Amino acid sequence: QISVRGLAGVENVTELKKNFNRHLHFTLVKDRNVATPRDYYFALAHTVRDHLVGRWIRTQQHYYEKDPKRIYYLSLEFYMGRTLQNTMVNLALENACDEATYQLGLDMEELEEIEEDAGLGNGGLGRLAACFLDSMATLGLAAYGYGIRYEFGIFNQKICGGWQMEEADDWLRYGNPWEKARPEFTLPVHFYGRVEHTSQGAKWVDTQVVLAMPYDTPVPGYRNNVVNTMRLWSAKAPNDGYIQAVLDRNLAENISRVLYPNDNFFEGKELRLKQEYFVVAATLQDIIRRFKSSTNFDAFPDKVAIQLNDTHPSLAIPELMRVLVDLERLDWDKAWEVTVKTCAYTNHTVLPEALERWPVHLLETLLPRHLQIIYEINQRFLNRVAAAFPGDVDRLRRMSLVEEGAVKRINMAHLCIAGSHAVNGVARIHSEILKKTIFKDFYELEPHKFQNKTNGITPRRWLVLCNPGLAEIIAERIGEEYISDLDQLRKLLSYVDDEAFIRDVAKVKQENKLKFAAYLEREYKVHINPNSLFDVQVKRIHEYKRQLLNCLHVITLYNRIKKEPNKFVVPRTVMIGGKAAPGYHMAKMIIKLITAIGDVVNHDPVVGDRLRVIFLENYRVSLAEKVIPAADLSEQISTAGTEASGTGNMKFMLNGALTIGTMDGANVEMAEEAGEENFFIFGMRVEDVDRLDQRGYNAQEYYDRIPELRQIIEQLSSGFFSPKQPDLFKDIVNMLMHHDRFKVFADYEEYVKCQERVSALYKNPREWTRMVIRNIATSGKFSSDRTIAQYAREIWGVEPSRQRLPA
Amino acid sequence: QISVRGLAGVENVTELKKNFNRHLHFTLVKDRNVATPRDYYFALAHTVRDHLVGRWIRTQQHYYEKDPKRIYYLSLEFYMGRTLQNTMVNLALENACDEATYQLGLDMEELEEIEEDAGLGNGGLGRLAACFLDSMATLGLAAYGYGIRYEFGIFNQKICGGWQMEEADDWLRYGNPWEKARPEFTLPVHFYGRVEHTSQGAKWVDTQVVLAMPYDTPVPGYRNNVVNTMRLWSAKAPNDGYIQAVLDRNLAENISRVLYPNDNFFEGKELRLKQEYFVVAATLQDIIRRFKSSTNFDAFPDKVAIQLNDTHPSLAIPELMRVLVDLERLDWDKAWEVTVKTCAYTNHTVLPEALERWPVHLLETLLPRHLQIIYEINQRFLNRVAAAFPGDVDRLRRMSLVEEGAVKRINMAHLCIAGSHAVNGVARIHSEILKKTIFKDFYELEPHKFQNKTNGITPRRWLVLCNPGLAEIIAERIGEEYISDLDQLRKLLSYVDDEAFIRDVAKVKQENKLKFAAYLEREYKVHINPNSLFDVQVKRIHEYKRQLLNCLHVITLYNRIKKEPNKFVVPRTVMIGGKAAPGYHMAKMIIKLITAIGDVVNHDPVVGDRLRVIFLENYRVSLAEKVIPAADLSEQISTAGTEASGTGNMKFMLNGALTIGTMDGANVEMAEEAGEENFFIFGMRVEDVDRLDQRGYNAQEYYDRIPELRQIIEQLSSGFFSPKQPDLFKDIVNMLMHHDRFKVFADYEEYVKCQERVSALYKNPREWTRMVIRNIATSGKFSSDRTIAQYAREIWGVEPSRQRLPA
Ligand SMILES: CC(C)c1ccc(/C=C/C(=O)N[C@@H]2O[C@H](CO)[C@@H](O)[C@H](O)[C@H]2O)cc1
Ligand SMILES: CC(C)c1ccc(/C=C/C(=O)N[C@@H]2O[C@H](CO)[C@@H](O)[C@H](O)[C@H]2O)cc1
Repeated sequence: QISVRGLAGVENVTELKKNFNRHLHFTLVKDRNVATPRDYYFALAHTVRDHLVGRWIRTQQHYYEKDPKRIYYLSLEFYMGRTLQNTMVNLALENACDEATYQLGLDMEELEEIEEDAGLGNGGLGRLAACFLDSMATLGLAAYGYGIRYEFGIFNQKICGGWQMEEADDWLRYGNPWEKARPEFTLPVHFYGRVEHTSQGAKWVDTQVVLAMPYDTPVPGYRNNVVNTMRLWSAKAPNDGYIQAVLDRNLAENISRVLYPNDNFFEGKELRLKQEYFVVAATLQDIIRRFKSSTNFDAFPDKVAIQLNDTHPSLAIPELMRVLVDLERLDWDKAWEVTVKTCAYTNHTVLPEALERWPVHLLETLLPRHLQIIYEINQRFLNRVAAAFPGDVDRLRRMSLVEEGAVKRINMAHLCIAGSHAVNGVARIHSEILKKTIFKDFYELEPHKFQNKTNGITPRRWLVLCNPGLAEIIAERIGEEYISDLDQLRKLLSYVDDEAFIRDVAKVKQENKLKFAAYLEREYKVHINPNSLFDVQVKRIHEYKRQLLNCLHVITLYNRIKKEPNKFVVPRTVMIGGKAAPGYHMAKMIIKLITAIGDVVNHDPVVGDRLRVIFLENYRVSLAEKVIPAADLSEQISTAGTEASGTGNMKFMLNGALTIGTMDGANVEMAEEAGEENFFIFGMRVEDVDRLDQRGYNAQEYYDRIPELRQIIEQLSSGFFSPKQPDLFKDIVNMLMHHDRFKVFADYEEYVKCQERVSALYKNPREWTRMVIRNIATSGKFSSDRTIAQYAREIWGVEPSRQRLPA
Repeated sequence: QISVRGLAGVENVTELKKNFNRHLHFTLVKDRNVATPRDYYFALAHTVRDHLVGRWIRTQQHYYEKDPKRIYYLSLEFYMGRTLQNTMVNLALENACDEATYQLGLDMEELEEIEEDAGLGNGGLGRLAACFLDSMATLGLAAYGYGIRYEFGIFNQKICGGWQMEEADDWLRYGNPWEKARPEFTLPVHFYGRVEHTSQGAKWVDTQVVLAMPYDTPVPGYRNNVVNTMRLWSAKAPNDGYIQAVLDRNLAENISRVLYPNDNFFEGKELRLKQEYFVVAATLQDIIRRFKSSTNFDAFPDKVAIQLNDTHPSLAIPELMRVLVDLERLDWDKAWEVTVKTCAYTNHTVLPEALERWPVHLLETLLPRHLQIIYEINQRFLNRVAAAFPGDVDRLRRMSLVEEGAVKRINMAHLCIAGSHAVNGVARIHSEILKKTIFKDFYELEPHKFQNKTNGITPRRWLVLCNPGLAEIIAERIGEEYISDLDQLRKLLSYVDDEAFIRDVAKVKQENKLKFAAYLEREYKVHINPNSLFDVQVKRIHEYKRQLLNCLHVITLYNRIKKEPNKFVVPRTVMIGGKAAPGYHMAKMIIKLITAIGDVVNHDPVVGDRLRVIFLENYRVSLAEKVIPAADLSEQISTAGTEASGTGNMKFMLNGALTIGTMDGANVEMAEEAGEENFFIFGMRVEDVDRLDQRGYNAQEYYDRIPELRQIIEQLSSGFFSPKQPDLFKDIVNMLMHHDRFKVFADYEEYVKCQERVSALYKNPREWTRMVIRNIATSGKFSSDRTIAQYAREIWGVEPSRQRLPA
């Protein structure tokens, strides 16, 4: 149908059809009369997967012959989503399969909806890992993603009475056709035990063994026949009264059972630490095994790069030391040199309560040898600090890996900076904040380590896959090359005054909204006006992201309509979606608030279809792929200085929404690229927030000067939104007035006024769409291909490559 | 090479080769340069499995069209062993695959050795279930095996210091290519809760739900293109603080985790009861679903037969009642009629401590509604007893389902007799003992229910598969038809005086022994004389099977050699193998005794290679397939009246060993079929054992009159076989002298004298082999095909059929 989806040749369609029917028969053990749509999905999945394996096998063969430097991306989170459509897109099979399935009397889009999300992540950090794998494959780097194969990913969110309920994400129930188990590459991981000292050095003994079993998942590059690997570890008990012994195997295997759903607040849970060492221990043995079969570890940094996705795999540093010192018998100073040259650390975390600070007593019991190595690293590091800043005893305690207090803690961020040759933030403003405030001491010691690598998203998933309409009309003007070189989108600037393009861009948006409005009714029984402005905020629920600020605006719009019912206002559908961490009470209250507002606003006949407030249930990658193309307004309204980068922001920009947001994270670079006039900026900058802290933030002040705000607080306090439970939202009002770290009231006025200007622009469709084109045309910088190319050149020391491997 | 293995056509060999290479590439994701032998096995396995599915699909289709009566075989144990060779044999693919693998430069026999045993059973009862499935498929019956998919089958036995160590049988580690998961046929099973009474009857409420997920395994008939199903259930938790909730899913899923390894002694363990209801509950919903889609349950017994393999699935009876009464609203008397007409019960158990007697308090908590139904069944049953035997109050308490005492118990055997239209023993003598003693009262009430169905073994696995040499030389004389009609073996009688046949039969035995003697050295580092008599006892270790009696003979032979070193004796290799239940102390001592005897006898230079005592480690189906063809002497020496039937006895007879044994179980029928002169019978009959009990068994009497026996006991007591621990075997001597339920000393003299006559016959090879031919020629009755044909005609009311389905 559309040209970016590839050719549908007679030969290929014929071949896909018999391979489909073969798998239905031999692999699924069904015939057409008993097969369900799930069976049809699996047959299609197995058919598409057959096209990968040849490429997968010769890609790994290729890396053995040529022996290039290998990139290892260590993360506890890989938020992959669905794999079927992505694989088809990257192999140029999308039309052929659509034609093939159509000729068997099936709708492919219906079969794609049956595939479970691989939700092995929480949000931004996990999804960045997925975009990176796609981009690394596309740029021909010999790159492996390493992580944990959780049996249960992020929980499925269900709303019940406006409250979030969590149920288990049993994503492997029906099987995963994409993974290949490799039980033959199983490796021991050690826990507990104690340290024995001998003449021939230290020895870790009396350990409990857990087995790490790898599962390989293919990662296809975009039309280059490169297929990289993602290797995920699964926990297995070794095989050495009787009944209970066998049942107790579960304790060892619990290590890979479930993803920790907490992305706001650090908790020193033993099981979480086991997960972190597990991934690190098995991965490093795998790395070394591959290096040895290419004794001279001088070359190790020329053949290996290890990227740490935050501090979650920080133990890679002392583990590498342990192996090099205890098992390989290198002297300390030489092992340390190899380690620093090998490792690099990316920070994603601003807020102090999110930083990993492990209690020493935990490391003592579980990883006694790693504690010793950490103490030794700290001592040699602080000696360098003393020598460079003699007398500065304050600097010593601040820079120490060991934090003293009631309970001693290891600061894993300090460990990472010390043992890595490079540390980077994920947006320019974030990288500056790291140098100016939280790692200032470390920056003064080793200024050369600190870099910036502004985040990006993959245009394959986040344009071609989720928005074929938009991808096609762009292709008609400028061709196909933009898909792996997103800077080419700039050529769309010369079409900003083209009447036909303006009409087509606006039509694609209108189609996407119509399709999404129908998804809402069929799957969730809610009706919305498709001619309203689609105002969307989707992301994990945290106070710093300020979903509450959105709520305040929503209530303001409602109150103005009730005050002057017969005045014209731009109709809006306001959609808010996202998961709250299970133990985060305030986040759970905010979700309840949003549904409570919906209960009042959506059933007021004076309002009509001029305002709707919908909470998007179970926000996840596959939902983002649907709602993002349908959005008009992207809400990126975090308190300045709190959102390290953001990545959702970039998804919306690439898909034809305008952004209302603060000068935070990548927003700054987004406005810079598009021009500030094509961006709805508002609120305090970083410097303003700092000025407010010195004086002291008094919320009452804003309550006293702003009557519209006073009315909203009084409605919340007195039960306007909770008639049966008048004091339901007392914690929210109380936090907003006395304990608001994120200064919601301080931005309220500028926010509400900026929102009026959005509505004004939306009243003139032509000028809205022209501003949209200017955003889409300048979104090129935010491709993960650019990001990875900078990591490659400036951190890993490998050159990218767009060239095809033989098919 | 040999003709019974089928044709190796050019077309077929070519086809198997490309399908092999296809699976290696697409399914395993390997190439020839990295593939291990395990990868090669899996490719072969997947190739052979492709030939099954077409037949599997049209077999199930066939049963839907024609709608024949369905046989459901419920067992907690299916001892299947390996599937690859069996499937090849039954599909006539054995030579073709051998030729195909040879042309790819692989040895098929080496690949067969990589397949894990499916050890989902303990011994006789579990293996009988497997033989029955094979025979049911071969006779064209619409038959389904239903059971539990244990993650861990019977433990792998390792000897360490002569002591048994158990380690977990992780048979699914590498995957099972034979099973097809059917997550779409998942069913709820209920536990706990309570009973509510209403106007519309009883209701079971507040239950915990566990999900039962079926896995289907194909069961191919012998060259008839019938492929039946074995459906095994797996436990799954439903999907409805957070971390722990997810980890606690393991508790529900523990139901299908491990096979209870205890086959001697009943233990009222809750988890075991859950296993029993789990299999019964999910299976009966599946049966009913299939019946309803063929409201009139009058026809239920004309379309369904449920066979209970011992009392382990006894709860099928009250569960069927529950469904019929509570959910379908049939009146009690009509539901009861359908239940009795549907169910049938096979007893495998003589010893009282092996009978299931569940504590009432357990049933109360776990299955409250089933307790009520059982009480009601008991009351209506005892009313019939009272009415037929008025005044006999003793009969009432004896026949009751409820046993009174300190703790009340339900007697599941009494439940089964009451709710089944047929009860059978597994050998004629066993079936008579059930009528004369343990179920005498029940026999007097309902004489028509009690039948005999003498056991059998499948000649496919137990001759053609494990003994191709012997199968071939038989085929040369009489043709191929004997393989599915074993009575034809009688035609070998006219070759008892044939010189060439005698030479060939004796040569096959000698080849089998040479092959097995080499297996011992390569895999276990033990050398043996292949010209010795191969004296073999393999079976689970129990006092009633009297491995100790064997030990006493072994020590006697040793002592006679030490006494007159230069006299000639027939050389023997004595092999004893089998597992002991983990908590069975005496069984563990006996294994230690056997290795202790080996430590003395195998390292005495005066003995030479005239006597060897080897303990066969990890006895299991695939080991039985190797050792049985190599045996000369089969030891079946249970105290008369204790071994219900035995089935190993039949395996040895079919494979050219002579039997030394008591008149117990199927031995009686084996001697009858071959003639008593062609059988080494010895010891007390059932009547003699009973005479001894009345007088009282005094072991000291035998110790006083038999000097050779006194010497053996004194050697045991004083530490002759345990120099470092002089009193190691005190429990054994003490049991033998004061607490021997099984009267080992009482048969010693006849046993030792009978063993001398065996040695005498073995000195004349020609006459040994002629006696062997007379055994093999009369082993036809002991085919499971005959057994199943009798179950079919006399219990299930279906006619067998040897006719082929279309290929
Ligand atoms: C509790 C602790 C172990 C923890 C676990 C997960 C997280 C997750 C952090 C995360 O997702 N950070 C986001 O990373 C994105 C990619 O760099 C950024 O766009 C986003 O601004 C940042 O919040 C944080 C702390
Ligand atoms: C502990 C209780 C639940 C229990 C569990 C398993 C068993 C196993 C019994 C068994 O294997 N019996 C054997 O059945 C064979 C086939 O009928 C007979 O040949 C054999 O003589 C009999 O012991 C017994 C009791």
